[PDB]
Amino acid sequence: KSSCKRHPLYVDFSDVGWNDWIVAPPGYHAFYCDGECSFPLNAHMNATNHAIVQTLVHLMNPEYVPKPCCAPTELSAISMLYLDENEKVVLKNYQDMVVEGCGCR
Amino acid sequence: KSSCKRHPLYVDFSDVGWNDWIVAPPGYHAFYCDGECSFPLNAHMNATNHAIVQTLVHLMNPEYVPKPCCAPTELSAISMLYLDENEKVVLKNYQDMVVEGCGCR
Ligand SMILES: *[C@@H]1O[C@H](CO)[C@@H](O[C@@H]2O[C@H](CO)[C@@H](O[C@@H]3O[C@H](CO[C@H]4O[C@H](CO)[C@@H](O)[C@H](O)[C@@H]4O)[C@@H](O)[C@H](O[C@H]4O[C@H](CO)[C@@H](O)[C@H](O)[C@@H]4O[C@H]4O[C@H](CO)[C@@H](O)[C@H](O)[C@@H]4O)[C@@H]3O)[C@H](O)[C@H]2NC(C)=O)[C@H](O)[C@H]1NC(C)=O
Ligand SMILES: *[C@@H]1O[C@H](CO)[C@@H](O)[C@H](O)[C@H]1NC(C)=O
Repeated sequence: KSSCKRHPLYVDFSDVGWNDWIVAPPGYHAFYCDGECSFPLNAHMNATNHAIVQTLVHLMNPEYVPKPCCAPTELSAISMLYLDENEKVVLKNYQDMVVEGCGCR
Repeated sequence: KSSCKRHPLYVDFSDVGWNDWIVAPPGYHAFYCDGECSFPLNAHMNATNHAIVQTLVHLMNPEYVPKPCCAPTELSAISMLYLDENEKVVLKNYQDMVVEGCGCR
């Protein structure tokens, strides 16, 4: 309904079933992208040139071409204590877990 | 309406109203991503760990959190001859123009 932005989402690992292997943390502030990517896209929309092109194409062909979508543009990692694929409990940074910024792609 | 994948698209510059500033090309093959991040039986959804976390959360709470989006994972550049600030034909390499591949983000 509204323009593309990041929304807050706590994820409990025991709800998703990741607590079989994740010892810490019990969950995390993963956040989620939502909102519209409508013409004209501003600097804050973190758009790609293709998202700007697709924006115009959808205006004239809304039946066949979708608008660009609101997806994470910057993801960060979280440090977690977990069971390895070698049966070892390790403290490693687990990539692409947290939304830092949203954008139109 | 269908499973996340890259689709073809030819963008004609006169149709988008850009024939005035882009001296060449007249258009190009931009492609677009479309489809639901449904994780089908005989397909490989390229997905970040966030998009996997968001999928799990969506399946357990569909009314609260939307599914991750079918966004471009790889984009490529195209070169264009455009009209300068001072009205002169200039060759510039336009980044993030062509969709090379799609995935769930
Ligand atoms: C288009 O894209 C941009 C770029 O991503 C985006 O704007 C970005 O907004 C985000 C927040 O939405 C900004 O993120 C914050 O930035 C600071 C920067 O910190 C510097 O200093 C320290 C110390 O060395 C370092 O951590 C860092 O390396 C920097 O040099 C961070 O301090 C913020 O961290 C907090 O939030 C994180 C998650 O985002 C947590 O992981 C973290 O532990 C921090 O928690 C604090 O705030 C939380 C709320 O976010 C809260 O949960 C806690 O209670 C706590 O108080 C954070 O990373 C980012 O830098 C912006 N970047 C720019 C370039 O402006 C735009 O929003 C986007 N467009 C759209 C449409 O979304
Ligand atoms: C997903 O896409 C990126 C960039 O196109 C690539 O580096 C990576 O190897 C891909 N992952 C899988 C599992 O196909």
